[PDB]
Amino acid sequence: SHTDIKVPNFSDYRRPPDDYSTKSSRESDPSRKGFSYLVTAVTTLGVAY
Amino acid sequence: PPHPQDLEITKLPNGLVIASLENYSPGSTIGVFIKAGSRYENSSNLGTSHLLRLASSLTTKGASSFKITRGIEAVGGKLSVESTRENMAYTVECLRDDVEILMEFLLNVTTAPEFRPWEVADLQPQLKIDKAVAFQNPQTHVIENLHAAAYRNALADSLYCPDYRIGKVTSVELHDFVQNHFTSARMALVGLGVSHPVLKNVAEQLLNIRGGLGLSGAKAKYRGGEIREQNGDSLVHAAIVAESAAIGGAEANAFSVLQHVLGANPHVKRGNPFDVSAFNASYSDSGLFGFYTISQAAYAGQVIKAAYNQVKTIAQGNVSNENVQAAKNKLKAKYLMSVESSEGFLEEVGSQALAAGSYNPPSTVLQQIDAVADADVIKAAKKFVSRQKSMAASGNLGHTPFVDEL
Amino acid sequence: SRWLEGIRKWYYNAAGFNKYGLMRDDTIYENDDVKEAIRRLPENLYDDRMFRIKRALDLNMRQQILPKEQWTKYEEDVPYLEPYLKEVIRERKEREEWDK
Amino acid sequence: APNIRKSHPLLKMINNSLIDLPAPSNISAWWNFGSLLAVCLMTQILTGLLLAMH
Amino acid sequence: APNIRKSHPLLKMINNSLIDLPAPSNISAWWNFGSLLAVCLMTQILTGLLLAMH
Amino acid sequence: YAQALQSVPETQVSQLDNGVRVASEQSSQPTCTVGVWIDAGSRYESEKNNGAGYFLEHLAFKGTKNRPQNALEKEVESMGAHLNAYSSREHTAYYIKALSKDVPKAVELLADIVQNCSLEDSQIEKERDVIVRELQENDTSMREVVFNYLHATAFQGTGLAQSVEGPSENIRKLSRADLTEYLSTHYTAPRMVLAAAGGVEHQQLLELAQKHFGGVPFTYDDDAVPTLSKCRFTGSQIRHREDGLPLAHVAIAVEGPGWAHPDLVALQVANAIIGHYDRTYGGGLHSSSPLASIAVTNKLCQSFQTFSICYSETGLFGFYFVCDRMSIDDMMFVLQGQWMRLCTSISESEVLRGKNFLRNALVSHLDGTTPVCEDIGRELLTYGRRIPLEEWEERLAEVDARMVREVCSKYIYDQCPAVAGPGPIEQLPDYNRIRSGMFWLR
Amino acid sequence: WLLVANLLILTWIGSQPVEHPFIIIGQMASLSYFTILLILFPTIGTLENKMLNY
Amino acid sequence: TLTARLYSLLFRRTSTFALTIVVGALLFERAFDQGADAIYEHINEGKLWKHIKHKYENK
Ligand code: HEM
Ligand code: HEM
Ligand SMILES: CCCCC[C@H]1C(=O)O[C@@H](C)[C@H](NC(=O)c2cccc(NC=O)c2O)C(=O)O[C@H](C)[C@@H]1OC(=O)CC(C)C
Ligand SMILES: CCCCC[C@H]1C(=O)O[C@@H](C)[C@H](NC(=O)c2cccc(NC=O)c2O)C(=O)O[C@H](C)[C@@H]1OC(=O)CC(C)C
Repeated sequence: SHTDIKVPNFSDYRRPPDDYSTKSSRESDPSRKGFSYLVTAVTTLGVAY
Repeated sequence: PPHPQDLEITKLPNGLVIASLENYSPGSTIGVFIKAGSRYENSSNLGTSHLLRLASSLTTKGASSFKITRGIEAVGGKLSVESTRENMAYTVECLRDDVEILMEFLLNVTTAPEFRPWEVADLQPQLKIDKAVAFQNPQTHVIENLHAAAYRNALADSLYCPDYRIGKVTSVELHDFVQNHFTSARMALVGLGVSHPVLKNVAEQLLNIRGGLGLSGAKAKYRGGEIREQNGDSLVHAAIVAESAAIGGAEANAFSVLQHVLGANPHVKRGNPFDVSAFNASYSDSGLFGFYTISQAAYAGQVIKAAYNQVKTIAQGNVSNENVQAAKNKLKAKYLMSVESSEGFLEEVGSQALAAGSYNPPSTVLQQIDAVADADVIKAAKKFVSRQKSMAASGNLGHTPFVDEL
Repeated sequence: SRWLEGIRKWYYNAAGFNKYGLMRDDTIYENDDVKEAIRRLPENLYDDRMFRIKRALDLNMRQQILPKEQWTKYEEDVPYLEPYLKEVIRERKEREEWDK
Repeated sequence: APNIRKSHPLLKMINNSLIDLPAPSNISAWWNFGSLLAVCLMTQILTGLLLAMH
Repeated sequence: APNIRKSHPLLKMINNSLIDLPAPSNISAWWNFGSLLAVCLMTQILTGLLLAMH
Repeated sequence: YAQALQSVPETQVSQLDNGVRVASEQSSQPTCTVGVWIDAGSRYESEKNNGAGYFLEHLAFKGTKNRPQNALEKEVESMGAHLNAYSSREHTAYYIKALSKDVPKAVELLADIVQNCSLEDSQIEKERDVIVRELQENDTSMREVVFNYLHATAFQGTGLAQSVEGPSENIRKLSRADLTEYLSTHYTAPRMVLAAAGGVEHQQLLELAQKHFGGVPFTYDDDAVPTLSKCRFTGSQIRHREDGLPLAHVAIAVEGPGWAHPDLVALQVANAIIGHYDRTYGGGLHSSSPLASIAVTNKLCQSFQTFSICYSETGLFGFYFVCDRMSIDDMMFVLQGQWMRLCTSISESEVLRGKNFLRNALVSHLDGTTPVCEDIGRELLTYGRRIPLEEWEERLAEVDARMVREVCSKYIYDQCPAVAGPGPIEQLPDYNRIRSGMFWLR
Repeated sequence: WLLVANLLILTWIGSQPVEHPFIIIGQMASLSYFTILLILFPTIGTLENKMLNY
Repeated sequence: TLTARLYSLLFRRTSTFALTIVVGALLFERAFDQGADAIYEHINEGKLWKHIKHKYENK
């Protein structure tokens, strides 16, 4: 049917060790984005130069 | 101080019944009921009701289609229009002081509709869908046809503009249909959460038409019609009826209790995967009574048959004076219950403030239903089995029988 | 001293758009308002206007005009669209004001 | 499309800017100016390209 | 169109060749060659145009 | 008006030495409705325990041991009361509606279900195949499957992600036992609420409950209500394509705060501003709700609705729309864009209406008896007590533009949303795209 | 045409050395130019509309 | 906590972000150069004119 459907396990498979249930994904990633962004922020920077 | 303030009714010099009832709710709702509907259409102008029912939001003389919609919304308003073959109710709802403002638009929507030839000529293509959605419900389909097969002339006219006329209704047929039915005598400025002195001081502006009964819908001749719609939906919908009962007609309440006296019987009388119920519609100068039976294809024959035998053997003495006590009570319930919701309620202080001009208290409305029982019912059923029957049907049907096969 | 009436008459024949045989309104550039205006036009007047324009074009495209007879006379010029157009505008100005 | 004059990515452009392009019936010479302007752009680019050869 | 990225004659082209362009998911580097070829065309035209300045 | 609110009868509440909390509201009304609202749900189910709460709801009526089937119904029918109910993810209830002249009779009935259900092993093996069919029906209601799938991916891995209905394999194998294992485990007074509204006199209620709910808590456990395992929100997507369908559905959302949170107000006001559309309406002229307007002008969607479905400690603030295979994109774009606008440059004149619009649903949320009980039933259970319309009033009668901005942005700006979409969605762009649709190129 | 000529003028006045006979003529036309555009036109513009009740 | 402090304050508002790219670039420049220049020169002690400029300016 459709109830029989699940989002498979992406845990270790991918997922940063700040994401493995039992605790808000929020508060956590609103830190992670900084990083991935940090890079970009930098690349942009490096590029400017 | 207890929240009781007797619902005052004051029939204006026109015929415009003004019913209020300050119940102290934060959100009050005003409503203009009318004796209009799709019963007053001729072979032509058909569906002009329906369309009209939609032209609700079309520019008036006191406020533009724009102003009106954003006007009502800038208050957390809600304008909508519920209609039936023989009556259109224009409600509106809000709260506090905003009731006053919410009015300007309801006033204009019902009396100063200047249905502009473009707006409508640009609104008509809505019928195609408004109807298309409603028709996803097989039930509405069978019924539309039932009334067709139950009558012949006014009333038997469809509730949802027929296809062929989707874009032929004229901006005129709209005024003409209003000028003839939206007249003081056949209107009612009902309302809740309001002081009556205020709800009255509004009927003063609402005084813009008099013509008692402008076009009066022809009496409804009965017919033993039968119209099947082969469409294979894996499950058949069927309805059968025998003209009868009219609103105000003392012979009414009887079926109601027979409506309940019936049900546990027809259902518990037909084993397997299905559904079946007692059908009852009370119209101004007529009504209907029967039973619709949503049932699987091949098991459609059996289902209706058994459902019928039951309405049959119900007339031939299979009704304990107990069945009546129980059923007599359920109505007491369904009545009272479906009055909790100020909209299903404002629907009651209205219907009456329109057809009569009175207000039967919950006390006597009971004393009247309480009033009859054993005395009728068994007999109300009999009326069904004898008179002429008109069936309606949608579904594979290949296994469903015809009235000539009882 | 000098009638605006007397004047308009001037300009009208001066503009000479009636030499092509089309009403004033048949000329107003077609902006958002006018379009909506014209889109509100009764089908009668629409087809009328159309032809008048196509005729106008056809003339213009031939460099030749309409016989002195067929020119339309100032007093007989039919402001067939001004009325719709106006509602439009105010309809808008009403909306534009409300959105503030 | 059996057309081709419309079924070819390039070829369409042409049969869409030189053929089949809807243009007003009534148009004075003052409308040629532009097609001319082109011919100049050309005559200029052609001649000058050639003059740059020396 | 509220889009704009699609309602503008010029602007569409871009949001139709750099954004919104459907490209196969699976594509190796061997597919960059071309976008690079461009950058060359540029680097060449830019530098050379500039070298022709002298 | 404000006086109308104030003159609104306070709601009475008092718990038992048992645990149940008994509350309700009184009016003149002959009729009424009453019910027990359990803090039970699917969320409280396991990998092999999933379904029960439902399979249960489905036998919660077919009788008790005191009075088997034919009789309960016959006793219910016969008195003209309507016993209906549901079971969500963190909320289950069972309410009846009689003439108030039955408080003590309805109440008993209630108790006799939440405590003693026949669970006739022969009744079960039928309701088993009934659900398995009834489930196969829930299925083509794309209007729903699209939400479960939303949950499914939005809260992937945790308890919420499991659909209230439960997998076919469980419903195909739940044991006479497991059901009871569910009942006896969650159906307890401390987590159950007896609420009602109509013409009832609290005390009479109390005593009847206090009378038919003769529960007795020994241990400290029995008197304690377990707090649930936190569910990890997981910005992601789940696509169940099928161009074979009339149209596609799309539902995207950000994590919700949880009932408790005071912001759910301002937030609620948010959703008021973009609201919902649905082709039957009558408004290409609609109120600010551009999503609505624009939805009309450019014929964007068949229907769209904004929702802040929240729970105990988490939530799902998003929007859901239905649209032709073809206009899916433009819609998202325009829609998702609104969120931005909403929390980047929203105006007072806007919030003004929003509020009143909420204050209208705020009121009409409580329209009748059944509904009122709902809130009471709910209020207590999730909030702790009852929130008076006089309160909600202030709560949201004090939300300014700058407050909405500050809020929505706080839960929408640059957040990783969860999207769900069944149907011909070939047109819906990948994630990154609908993701970078979260930040406005300010 | 007052403009088109006002242009053909500026031109002559351009192919002409700077002395009183000119110069002034110059800055003059070189004034009508602007005005005719910035001001005259739009004025004669609305004006003509009113000579039509617009 | 740097990264978090950063995001919220610097990378969140597309308005801000950019602003730090700029002020950042200015810093990266100034620093990258001095660093580079040094790395370079040092890898060539006594070979650069800056380094012999002195036998007509001492060292
Ligand atoms: C856009 C159209 C062009 C304009 C407006 C234009 C105009 C001129 C003008 C007025 C001169 C001076 C001619 C003279 O001494 O009287 C000139 C010279 C020249 N142009 Fe162009 N030119 C154009 C395009 C080209 C092109 C496309 C090339 C080649 C890329 C080109 C190459 C030259 C050369 C070789 C000269 C030098 C010899 C000469 O003075 O006649 N021109 N061009
Ligand atoms: C399509 C890409 C181009 C190719 C394939 C290309 C290639 C070359 C090559 C290989 C040379 C000889 C360089 C050498 O001595 O090693 C050259 C020279 C030159 N190119 Fe290009 N060129 C290109 C485009 C341009 C452009 C667009 C211009 C300007 C219109 C340009 C202007 C020159 C100049 C100034 C020279 C002479 C100075 C030199 O030899 O380096 N080149 N180009
Ligand atoms: C491979 C060849 C492709 C054809 C390209 C060529 C194409 O647009 O050819 C015509 C339509 C274009 N003018 C017109 O269409 C046109 C339009 C309205 C009226 C008239 N006539 C007046 O009575 C026209 O003539 C004219 O102005 O040339 C342009 C501009 C272009 O060519 C230019 O880029 C060339 C430059 C870039 C070198
Ligand atoms: C105003 C700017 C408009 C943009 C123009 C620019 C535009 O086509 O940009 C891309 C799409 C083009 N390559 C691709 O689309 C592309 C396609 C499939 C895969 C990949 N990647 C591999 O993994 C690609 O990269 C790339 O090859 O440049 C061309 C060719 C063009 O530009 C050239 O005319 C410039 C020359 C004429 C100077």
